[PDB]
Amino acid sequence: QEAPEDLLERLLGEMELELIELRRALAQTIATFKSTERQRDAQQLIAQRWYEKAQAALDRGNEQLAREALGQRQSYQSHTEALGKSLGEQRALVEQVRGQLQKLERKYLELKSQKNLYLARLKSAIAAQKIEEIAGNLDNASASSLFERIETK
Amino acid sequence: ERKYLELKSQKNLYLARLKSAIAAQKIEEIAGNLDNASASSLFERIETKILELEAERELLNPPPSPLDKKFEQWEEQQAVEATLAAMKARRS
Amino acid sequence: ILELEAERELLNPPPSPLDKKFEQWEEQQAVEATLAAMKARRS
Amino acid sequence: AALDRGNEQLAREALGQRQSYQSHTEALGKSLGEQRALVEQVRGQLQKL
Amino acid sequence: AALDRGNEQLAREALGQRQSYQSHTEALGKSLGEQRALVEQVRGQLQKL
Repeated sequence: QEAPEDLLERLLGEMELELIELRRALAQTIATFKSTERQRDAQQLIAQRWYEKAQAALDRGNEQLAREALGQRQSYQSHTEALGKSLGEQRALVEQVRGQLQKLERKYLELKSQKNLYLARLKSAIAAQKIEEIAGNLDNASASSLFERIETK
Repeated sequence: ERKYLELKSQKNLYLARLKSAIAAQKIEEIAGNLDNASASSLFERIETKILELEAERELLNPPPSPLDKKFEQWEEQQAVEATLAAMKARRS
Repeated sequence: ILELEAERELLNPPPSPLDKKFEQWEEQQAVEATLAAMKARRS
Repeated sequence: AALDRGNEQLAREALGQRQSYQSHTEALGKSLGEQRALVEQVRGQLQKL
Repeated sequence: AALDRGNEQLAREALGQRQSYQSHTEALGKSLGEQRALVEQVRGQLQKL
């Protein structure tokens, strides 16, 4: 393997490439939600416009005109009722995924936090043994033997 | 026409969950490594290497025994007190 | 346009209905409390 | 001079505008105080050097 | 200033938000203390060397 500390950088780098991928993907979900929201608003306005004439049709006793008008309205209502309900469910998906995203960000940053604090102990360890490696030589008849052999000389 | 447009409507809304799913597992794929002794093993193996190296120093430089810790600690108290015994008496 | 505006919404989270309530609440006392001093200082 | 003579609604609108300036005022003023510690200590760092 | 004047429900929501920051605060604060022992001992390791 590579120096897995380098992988810890690139592997977190992969998350950086994919964290934005989730970031862009989530935005696409929101775009559809609002776009679908408008279609509901437009339909009810037409239904309201039909109502605005049903707000004046049965007046003066033209009931049969109102019956035909309201009959047309139900089509828009049936479109309105069906379209409106689909919007509500999508909210749970966008809300939870943002919570999924928000939870991940702290985990990634918190995960990255321990990277530097923990990597230091590795650097300390290599020096700790290596500094004591040849340091241990000059005592206890290893290079103290060089201190002692020439004393014997 | 409504069926086609309505059918096309779910295309984008539904396709998003696929893109979310691939990231969801993949982001948690290597994320799950660094915990639970997968790449936390990289977090732990080198901790064991840290344990490996520190033990080397302990053997090569034997730790002061609880005796010599007692010997050194004992003499300190008299050393401070005896020195302070002179000070509490010299310039009382 | 919907695509780009959503990007701003995510990158700059909208003030929640809570902080809209918090900010709106403090404004009324802020105006009233300041005007409370004015309706009393130079009544 | 606005609420004088009983023009309260004018004062309410005026004071409402003021808070914007105050909010600018309150935020701006605090940032000044902290910068003093930096300039004071660095001069001490310089003077000591 | 929230529960003042009797707006308790506002305070409940506010304090509920605070606990999240507190939970972040409590967890973050403890991690700092342990790191002190490592830096202190290693300096002693360095100084002795």
